[PDB]
Order: sequence, then C-alpha cells, then structure tokens
Amino acid sequence: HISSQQHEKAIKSYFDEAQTQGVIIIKEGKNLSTYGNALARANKEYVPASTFKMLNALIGLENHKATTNEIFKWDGKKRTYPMWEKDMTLGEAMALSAVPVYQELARRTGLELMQKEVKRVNFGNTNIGTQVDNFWLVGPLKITPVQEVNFADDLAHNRLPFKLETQEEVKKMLLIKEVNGSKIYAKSGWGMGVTPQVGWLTGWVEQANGKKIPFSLNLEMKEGMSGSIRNEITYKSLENLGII
Repeated sequence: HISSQQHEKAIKSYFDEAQTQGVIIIKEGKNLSTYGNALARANKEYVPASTFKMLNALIGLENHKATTNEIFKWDGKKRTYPMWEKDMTLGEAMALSAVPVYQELARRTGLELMQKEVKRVNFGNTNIGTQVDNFWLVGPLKITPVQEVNFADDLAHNRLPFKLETQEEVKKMLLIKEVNGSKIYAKSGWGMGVTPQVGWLTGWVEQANGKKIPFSLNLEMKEGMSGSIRNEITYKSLENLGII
C-alpha cells in the first residue's frame, strides 16, 4: 500500500498544478485529515459564499418560507448569468448556484429570524450583520474549512437541529455526481466580492456500503481560473485516497 507521504504529495500537487493555494479536509468517523498545499488554511475564516445555501435552504424550509416545489419566478431583470434568467425551485437554484433565488428566500426569512437560526445552528462565526441578502457573500459571516467539513458531517448524518425531513429534502438537492456506486453530495462556493477570492466544494461521499465521508475543499480563486477546478481537484483527491 501507498504511504501517507505519497498521498500527501499527490494531493498537494493537484493544488500546485492549478497555481492556487488550498486545503482539502476529509473526515472519517471522528478523525479529520488535512491535505493540499496550504495546510494552515484549515483553521482560517473565509466567507462561506454559496456554501451558505445549504443552510439558507434548511432555514427556509423549516420556517415555512418555501416548499421544495415552489417555483421562484424570474422577475425579468438581467442576471449575471443567462442560466439564472428562469423560474426555478430551491433545488434547481442550489445546482445552478442561483444567488437571486436564495436572496429572495433570505429576505422572506428576514434579518431577525435569520440571525436566530444562524446562532441556533452555530454556523461559523455565527454573525450575519445588518444586511439579510448578502452576509454570506461579503461578510460578516465567516467560517473555517474545519467548521465546514464538520457542518457537512452533521448534515450527512442528520445531526443538525432541523426535522429529519427538512434535512433529507436539502440533501436531495445536493447530489452532484455518481462514480462507481459512490454518490457525491456537495455545494460549491466562490466568493468573488471579497479579496482574495475564496473557492469551496463542501459535501460528503456516500459509499455503496452506506458509509459517509465528509470533505471541504477551500482554495484561493484567481481572476480567469475556471470554477470546475474545485470539482477537479476534489475528485482527484478523493480518488487518490480511495474514497471513490
């Protein structure tokens, strides 16, 4: 079998090849393993950016601000991406990472309730500030890569403080890949309105035997880098380690 030294070298190279700095944290049962080319990122705070959609969806569904089939209508105004100029359910919006639909959901929850639920769940630094519709994009909400893989571990195992049914509905929103009997559930995140920019892919692998292996990738995104590098490094890392 392959040495630690070699796994670590391989996964560090994935980051080096992308000309970025990043970490990926894997959790197995209770044990966290940190890999990549900038390990000290593991316990630094960054904005969650679209990572926070997993929790905004939980809070909105639990608090009856939406249902899993409600169609959020496009209001007709020009959007950053053409693929967002359409009507969609929270699940469609999770996959397209459609920030406008999730800003509407935040605004239905409202500042006061949003701040209470973010506190109740203990996400990151728990601080949402005064602006209900952009706190996960530009601050002040922040979360370390450790707290993210721990958040994915809780979601994955249904340990967040929400109805089981709420958690199952949100996890169904997150299936992003199947590869050999393994299912990968994750949400990406790119905070562009912060400097330096932060990229995330947080989730877990469900192996064919039902075991769940949570992960959070966290890297510096750079002007002109592609978004699928978060995916590419993540899948290379998980396959290097035999998780998929």
